[PDB]
Amino acid sequence: MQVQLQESGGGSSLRLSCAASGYRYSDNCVGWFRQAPGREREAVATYNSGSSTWYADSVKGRFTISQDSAKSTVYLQMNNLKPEDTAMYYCAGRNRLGSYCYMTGDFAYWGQGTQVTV
Amino acid sequence: VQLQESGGGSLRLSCAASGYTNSRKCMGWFRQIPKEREGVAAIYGFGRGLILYADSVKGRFTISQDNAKNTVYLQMNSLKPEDTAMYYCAADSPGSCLSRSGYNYWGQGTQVTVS
Amino acid sequence: FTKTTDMMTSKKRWTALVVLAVSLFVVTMDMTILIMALPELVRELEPSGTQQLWIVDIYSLVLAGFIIPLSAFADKWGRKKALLTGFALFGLVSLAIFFAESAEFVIAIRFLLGIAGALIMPTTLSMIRVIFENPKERATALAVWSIASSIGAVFGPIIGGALLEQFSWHSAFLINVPFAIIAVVAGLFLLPESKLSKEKSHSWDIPSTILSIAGMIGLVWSIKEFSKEGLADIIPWVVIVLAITMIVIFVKRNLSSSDPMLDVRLFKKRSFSAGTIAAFMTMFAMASVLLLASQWLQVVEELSPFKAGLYLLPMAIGDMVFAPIAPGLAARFGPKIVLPSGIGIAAIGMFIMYFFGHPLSYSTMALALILVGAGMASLAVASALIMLETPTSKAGNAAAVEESMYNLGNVFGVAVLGSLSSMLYRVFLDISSFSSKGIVGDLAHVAEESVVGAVEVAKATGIKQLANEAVTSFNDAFVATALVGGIIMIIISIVVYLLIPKSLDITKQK
Repeated sequence: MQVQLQESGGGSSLRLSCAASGYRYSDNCVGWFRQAPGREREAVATYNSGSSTWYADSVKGRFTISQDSAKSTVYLQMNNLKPEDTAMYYCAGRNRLGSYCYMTGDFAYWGQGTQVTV
Repeated sequence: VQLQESGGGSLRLSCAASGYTNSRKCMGWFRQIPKEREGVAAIYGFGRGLILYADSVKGRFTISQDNAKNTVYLQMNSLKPEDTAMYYCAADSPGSCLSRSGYNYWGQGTQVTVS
Repeated sequence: FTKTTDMMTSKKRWTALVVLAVSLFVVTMDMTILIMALPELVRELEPSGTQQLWIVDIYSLVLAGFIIPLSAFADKWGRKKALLTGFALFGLVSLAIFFAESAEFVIAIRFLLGIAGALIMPTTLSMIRVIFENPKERATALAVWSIASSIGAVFGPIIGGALLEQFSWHSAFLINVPFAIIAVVAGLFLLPESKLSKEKSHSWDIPSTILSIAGMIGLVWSIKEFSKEGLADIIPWVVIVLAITMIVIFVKRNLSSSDPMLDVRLFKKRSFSAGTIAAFMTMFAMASVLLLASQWLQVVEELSPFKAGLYLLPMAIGDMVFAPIAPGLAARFGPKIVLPSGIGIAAIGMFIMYFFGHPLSYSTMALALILVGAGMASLAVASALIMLETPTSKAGNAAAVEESMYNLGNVFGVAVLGSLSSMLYRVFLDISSFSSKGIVGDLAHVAEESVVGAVEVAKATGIKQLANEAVTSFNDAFVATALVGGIIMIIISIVVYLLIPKSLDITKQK
């Protein structure tokens, strides 16, 4: 099934939430991106291979990422905000290989879009 | 539907479960103080069997299975009088051993305590 | 009827070929039928550890060992009689399994079955040359032989699964009895006789036979032990070195001695060497790809072994379509272009597995397996080239060289590329990163043992990242070994292109 990503929490420290969809072992397999106004899309706080969290150089200490298997979702909490952010803050899903999800490479699914204001 | 067993109080107990196949399923032990059936050990039905232990009982417990009566033989040392619990034995679970989750079967357990 | 007929056979000899061809196909399925029947037997008897491995190793060891002397025995005993004796022994050993004293009995049965089969594949190839004496006709005769010897590896899993789902385990050989018997019922009625005369045949050589058998068995078993235990033990090291020096002794004995068992003089002709080199690296491809793709279909798509084997039909159909058109292309374009073209197309089809399909899906796998089947079909041209310039007795000898190089290629490809795939999977999985958060110690070994083991240990332990990570690592490793095989295949294709002389052509032998 084509996976559908929905985002919320965005608006006026803040917690963004992204809901998951059809997925087996739906954990450690959804990341966060942002489309800055000035710049293009960027990688903020995704999951690497093994067990690693790839925070961006700008928001390495400010941001945090959490996940709960029950009611499969991902949460991104931003504290001590800066003259950047804003952006769109897309949710992202990894490229499925068969029924399993992980794959070294780029993300295929991108959620809705914008409304993070700071 | 199936059978169960019990054991003595120190030394260690031994369960049993008539019937069953456990060719993939999860089959293990649970315990509880007067709250949850936390769990201690389990076996998943793979080649020669995959054994999973709890964090608080690792190394102190030994669990094995016999392919002649589907027995749940067990042994242990360090019988500290703090895990005196309503011990139980269960099987036929799709996965995620050592967790109170989907189970198609549950036994009567055993009455064991240490003073 | 009669086992001595001159003039070969009339225009109906084609039917004879068919009688051989399909029969050989059945003969090349048994091993596969055994493998997927291995667990079932284990339930009914005692695998006893190393006994279960001996069960699957003995047939390959004996087939690779008793393949040279039995060719000489067939040549000096009557090629038709040798083929019929082999078929009858094969049928009798296939009926002997009905008595299930599951024990050393299984080992003895498999040993006898391997000995019987050692007289089948080498003898059939020589008999094809004996019956057909026309280059244009022999090419299209050998194309059908090529299809069979190998459509067998792909079709083995399907028939094995269909047989094991119904009936019982002991039918695994029971299907082979009525099919083989018909063989002899025709094998005596439409076959000629060769029976190389005593004029150029001297007394048998004990040292040649013993040295050749021991060297070949030692080489094969050393390769297998290398694959299973790694290049750290000393016993496989000494075994491989002794086998190599004994093979050298055998070659030096056969080079200069009169009426040698295996006359090593065809290798002087470039036409023989081109085909001999081509067959090895033609078998390399399937020896790696078939097993690796079977595992990939097992894990990624979550299919049963029967359906997993069924999904691999495109590889077989590609060969089945390309092989009949191969001799016609070779006759008009020459071998110098056609034979390397098959290896190159196989290389392209194994490159498209990496370059285009890093997150592999089944569509890419099928559209790659077709091209791999093309290089599979190139074996017909290669086989033809081998028997292009070779007299009758020398051709009976050379069938043994073809079959031995074929089996050695299968063993070498399986061992080397499976070891490379396992090493790449282990290095990409990086199980040491899953210690503090779960899998530690014994379970870790399972995660490193195979992708299925890692997936099921992830399912049991309750930690789900391991499953996705293991599947990704296995996919990456499979694709990487595909690329490495493609590089080797192109490198071999250049050599085969440079070897074949310009004036050579599969037609107009002289």
